[PDB]
Amino acid sequence: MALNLQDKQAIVAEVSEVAKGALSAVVADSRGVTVDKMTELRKAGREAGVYMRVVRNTLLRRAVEGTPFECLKDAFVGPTLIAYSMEHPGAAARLFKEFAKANAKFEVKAAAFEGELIPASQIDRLATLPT
Amino acid sequence: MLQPKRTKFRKMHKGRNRGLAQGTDVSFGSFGLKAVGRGRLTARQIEAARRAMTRAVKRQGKIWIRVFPDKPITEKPLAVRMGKGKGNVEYWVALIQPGKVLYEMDGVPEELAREAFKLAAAKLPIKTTFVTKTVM
Amino acid sequence: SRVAKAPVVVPAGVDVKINGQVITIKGKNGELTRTLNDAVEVKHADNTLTFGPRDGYADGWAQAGTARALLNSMVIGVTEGFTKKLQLVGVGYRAAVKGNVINLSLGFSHPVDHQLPAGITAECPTQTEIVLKGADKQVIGQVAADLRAYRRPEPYKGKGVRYADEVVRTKEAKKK
Amino acid sequence: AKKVQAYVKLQVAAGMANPSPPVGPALGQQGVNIMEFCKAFNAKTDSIEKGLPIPVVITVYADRSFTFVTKTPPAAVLLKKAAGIKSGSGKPNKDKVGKISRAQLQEIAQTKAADMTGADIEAMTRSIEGTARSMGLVVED
Amino acid sequence: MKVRASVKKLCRNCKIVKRDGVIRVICSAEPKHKQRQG
Amino acid sequence: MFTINAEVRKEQGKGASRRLRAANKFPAIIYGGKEAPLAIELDHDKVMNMQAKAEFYSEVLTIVVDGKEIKVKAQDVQRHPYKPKLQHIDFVRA
RNA sequence: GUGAAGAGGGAAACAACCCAGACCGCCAGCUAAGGUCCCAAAGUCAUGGUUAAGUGGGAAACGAUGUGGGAAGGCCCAGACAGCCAGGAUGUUGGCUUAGAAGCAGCCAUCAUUUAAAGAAAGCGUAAUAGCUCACUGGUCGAGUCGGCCUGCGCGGAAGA
RNA sequence: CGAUGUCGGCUCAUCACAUCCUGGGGCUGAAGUAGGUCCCAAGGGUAUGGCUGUUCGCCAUUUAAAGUGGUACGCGAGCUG
Ligand SMILES: [Mg+2]
Ligand SMILES: [Mg+2]
Ligand SMILES: [Mg+2]
Ligand SMILES: [Mg+2]
Ligand SMILES: [Mg+2]
Ligand SMILES: [Mg+2]
Ligand SMILES: [Mg+2]
Ligand SMILES: [Zn+2]
Repeated sequence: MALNLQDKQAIVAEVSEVAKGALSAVVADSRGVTVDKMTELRKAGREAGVYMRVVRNTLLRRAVEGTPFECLKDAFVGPTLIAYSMEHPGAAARLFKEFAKANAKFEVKAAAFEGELIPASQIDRLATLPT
Repeated sequence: MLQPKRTKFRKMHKGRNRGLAQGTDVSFGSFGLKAVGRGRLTARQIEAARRAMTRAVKRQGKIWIRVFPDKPITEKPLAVRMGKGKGNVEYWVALIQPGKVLYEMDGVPEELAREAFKLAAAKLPIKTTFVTKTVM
Repeated sequence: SRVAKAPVVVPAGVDVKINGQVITIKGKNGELTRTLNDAVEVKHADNTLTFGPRDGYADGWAQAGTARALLNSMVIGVTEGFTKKLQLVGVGYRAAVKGNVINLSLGFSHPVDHQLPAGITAECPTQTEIVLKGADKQVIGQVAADLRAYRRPEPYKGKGVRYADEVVRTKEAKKK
Repeated sequence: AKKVQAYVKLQVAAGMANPSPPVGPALGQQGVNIMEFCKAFNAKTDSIEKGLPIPVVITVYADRSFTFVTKTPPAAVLLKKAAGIKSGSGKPNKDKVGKISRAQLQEIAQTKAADMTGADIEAMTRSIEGTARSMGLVVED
Repeated sequence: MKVRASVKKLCRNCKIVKRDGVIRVICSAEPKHKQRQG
Repeated sequence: MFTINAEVRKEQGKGASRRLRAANKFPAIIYGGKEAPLAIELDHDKVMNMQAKAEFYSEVLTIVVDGKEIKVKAQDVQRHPYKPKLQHIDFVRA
């Protein structure tokens, strides 16, 4: 990232991740612990894939032509840097539960957890996981 | 009708329109309409622009008319020869020099003032501009 | 200036001949020649084309963008070509192409025979719509425009000739 | 992008029309566009009915433009139109309500099913009767 | 086409073009804002 | 805190003032009651952009003249009748 | 002041405007206004810029991404403006005089959350229905870009025998 | 003012376009027919009678249309009076 030709490398390509999006995982854990950073991504590759990444781009002007194909489920998630992750492989699978288990394994914070997708609604913590 | 009452003399010389304006600043209001041109400006025209002024807000704010005609203008009637007296007065104008603050107003947002001043400048006959109050 | 500052790649070996300022391109499906406006110099960087305004012409920055777009369209056409499709909506409209002559029955009094500029192929899979394919974008667009011009879409029932992807706004009889 | 996530309930109490007074800058904080109530609240919805509430799926998107769907009035108030009472809960032993017809109840539940979802609309129907009993509005056969 | 001496963007979709030394307004939304001269 | 450099005037009169004002510079004056009044000229656009700040008449200004720093306060200003330009400002040593 | 009572050169021609007051002669020279490509004597002079309109070589209010220049702005590598996006959360059948308006006639004017975009006007037409989009944030190809102020020269406004 | 003959008619005209018809287009509160309005266009064409001195106006009947103006309110060394 040196110029706008590298601004380029961030203006559609995750369209491939958002075209069939069926989950929203968010967390405000700015703690960059090495052990957890090969935990979460490795689990992504272990269950779903390498489709999600480490781009913690969260300022108020990032994610509308962010996920532009579906998922209002993130559309209001934008305070201090909050990671984003979707899920293709099998609609509404169980990424969120192991994310919450890592939060139980001491991720620092997760700003405004709301059980993002499949209430089509507010706070409720995604009680049912329809894998 | 924006006309003087009890004028000392019925008719007045044509005079000259020269020099720069006096009341160049905005005093009563916050936004004023300052004339950058020159020339007489008729009480009928001030009435039209004032109607447009209060119509743009439709009720709002405080306005001030800083210009009063107090200058009779005579017109020789149709089909009458020159001479044989000076014609009767027909309307009253205000002599406007460049820099005079014609309209002034406060109590409305500045952009809304921009629009109202444009609407009345459409009726006015001389070039104008929008000016704001300054600390001086 | 961004369009001008965007060299266009060249596919598998389409023939490219720059004889001064008259660029000739020879694709696997067609051949196209075009003399460039004097303000632009275009060079072959062994896999692409680069564009530069000549000093002394104030319009070079604008002209070179047009030149780049034009040569890109040319290379795309001589790579695979363009295709325009028209629908003749409205009861009583028919179309059919023999050779390079397309007979239209839009119902005036007499059928209208249109001659193609001989580089553009036509086809009618269904009788109600026409597909015309070409090796040069300006000419295929011109011929499509001429086909439309006979009966441009009336905005009252959609009747007439229209492009497939163009959507017509209707209107009301407003009383009855 | 924005399909549906962040769902609460707005669309405050229901008589006659033209926005302005009651519920303003509360919305006014953030951006739903301005006169957005005379093409589903002065030129689309009511004359199905004119006074009492319904739920309406209301929203604009990030370019501040509206679009709506419908729902069915909650049983807390729809039976006020149905049976026509001004009583309420709070004193069941002192102030209680009379009976309501089951055919009328099934009509209400048919509108309910048309304006909601649920695998067995019949299994969901009896919850309207249960709500009527909970608020003290007697519904019988 | 309103052939008027003061052309202005009548709505959001109006666009100002200087075609052959004259100023025109073309709107893709409604064919009633079309203006000329100005 | 506003600091303006300025060069002493050499010519006075209507002609000299208009010649200055035709070159994006306007004259001004420094006086302090018990001190010799000082004629000055100072660049137009810099101080015109300084004008927009309401603090211009509020805080104490620093006038730099031939290497000399003085602290003053803006007394009064006379402006062009119709264009937003300044002919002349009055400065009090303070 | 000029003509009247003043000739001469200039403004095509043109008592009054500009320069200049004819005693006479001269195939001598220097200048005034005004000019120096050709008619027609003298610069197709030199230097730096402006205009694309034959402006120059008629004319206003008003209008505009024409173009040149100056000053200060916002916005941006927690990446800007435009492209494709998908665009559409809800106790409203809001106190309307509870005949019809029911996201765009007149109304009275403004309680919120979940909480990156989510302020009771902007338009198409339907007694009144449905449906799509703009003041809006942004995932690749993008960086210099967004709108104002001062101005110089230009464009339309501009139809007569 | 040691003259510059005039209102209307007749005959003969001619020019401008701010177009009445015919011609080419937008836009529509343009279904079609018929319109409304605006832009381009001066090639050609652009009534007959009754009344009145009348130009004009009114009326009757036509016509695709019965244009508006300039030309010493064209035209008396061409006519009438
Ligand atoms: Mg043309
Ligand atoms: Mg004398
Ligand atoms: Mg003389
Ligand atoms: Mg633009
Ligand atoms: Mg002009
Ligand atoms: Mg014409
Ligand atoms: Mg005669
Ligand atoms: Zn428009």
